[PDB]
Amino acid sequence: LHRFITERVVTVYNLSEVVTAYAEWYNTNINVKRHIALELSQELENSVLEKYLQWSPNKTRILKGCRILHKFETLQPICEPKNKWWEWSPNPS
Amino acid sequence: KSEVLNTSRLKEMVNPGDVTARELNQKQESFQMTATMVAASNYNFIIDTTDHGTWRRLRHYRSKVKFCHNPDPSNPYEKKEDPRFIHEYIMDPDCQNAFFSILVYFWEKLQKEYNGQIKKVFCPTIESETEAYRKSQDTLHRFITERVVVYNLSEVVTAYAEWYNTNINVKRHIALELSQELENSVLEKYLQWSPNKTRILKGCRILHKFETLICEPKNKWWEWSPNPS
Ligand SMILES: Nc1ncnc2c1ncn2[C@@H]1O[C@H](COP(=O)(O)OP(=O)(O)NP(=O)(O)O)[C@@H](O)[C@H]1O
Repeated sequence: LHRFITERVVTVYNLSEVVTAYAEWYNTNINVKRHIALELSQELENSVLEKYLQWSPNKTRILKGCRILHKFETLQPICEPKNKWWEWSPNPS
Repeated sequence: KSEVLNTSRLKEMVNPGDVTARELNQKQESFQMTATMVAASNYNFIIDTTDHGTWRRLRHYRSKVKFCHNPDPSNPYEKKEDPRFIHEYIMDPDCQNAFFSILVYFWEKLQKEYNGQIKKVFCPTIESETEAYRKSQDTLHRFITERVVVYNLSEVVTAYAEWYNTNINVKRHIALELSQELENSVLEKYLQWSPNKTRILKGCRILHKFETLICEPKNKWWEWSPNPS
């Protein structure tokens, strides 16, 4: 999740397209797996998105600062003992 | 992760019903089942039902604490975790005896106060957070409030299916039940009865991207508090 965050993102873009984008990114970058969008919302609130956190008129806590990407668009904004280590060394060891 | 309950294997369990299960090849005596049930998780419980039969034998609550070894102050919902409640404090006989005493005392209190009826006892935090969860987990209302403010009915069910998969998760639905719940939902001011013998709605908008329109004890809460408690 954080790899996708600080790999593809640097309007509010809603959130369904966001979850689908993360799903396809994970399928391509990592493995083909289905993600339940509610979970992705919870970890998105848990991830670094509070600065982008916003609200929608349809009663939807929404995001901001969104950078869309679907192709090659790129960025588009200690020590050692003498001879006895088993001697346990001093208290710091 | 979060899983759905599918409303099977639940009402039967919630109700104390005797059952001649087990002994598939043979036959195990019908045994009466009577056990208090508790379900907790770090994730969400997906529910898929609307019948009064369901949503009536259920109770919901949400915790408001968290224990950690770095107890940052200024947050009342955070305390220094004790890495000792688990590795010990369980095998000690005396603590178990004390807990058993607490349980028997509470059962005696319940029996002498509410005559054994757990439904009659009143908790405002409960039966309010529960109906708050009821306001959720009912995705049809969310779809209606998100996408619609005659288009027939196949379009409606397909729109609900695509919305659900996108908003929640790719899941399969049946058009008939969705329609009947639509006449069971807040659509009757729009829903009508066409002369072509096809129940349809009216004033239907299909949005695509953005189309606009109590008390505290002295020091002993186990004193049962006053009668309202
Ligand atoms: N009232 C309390 N005072 C102090 N420590 C507590 C208290 N209640 C719980 N703890 C500690 O906080 C932790 C409770 O977390 P807990 O819910 O058991 O974790 P979990 O996610 O369920 N799985 P696990 O971390 O293995 O226990 C344990 O380490 C307890 O010892």
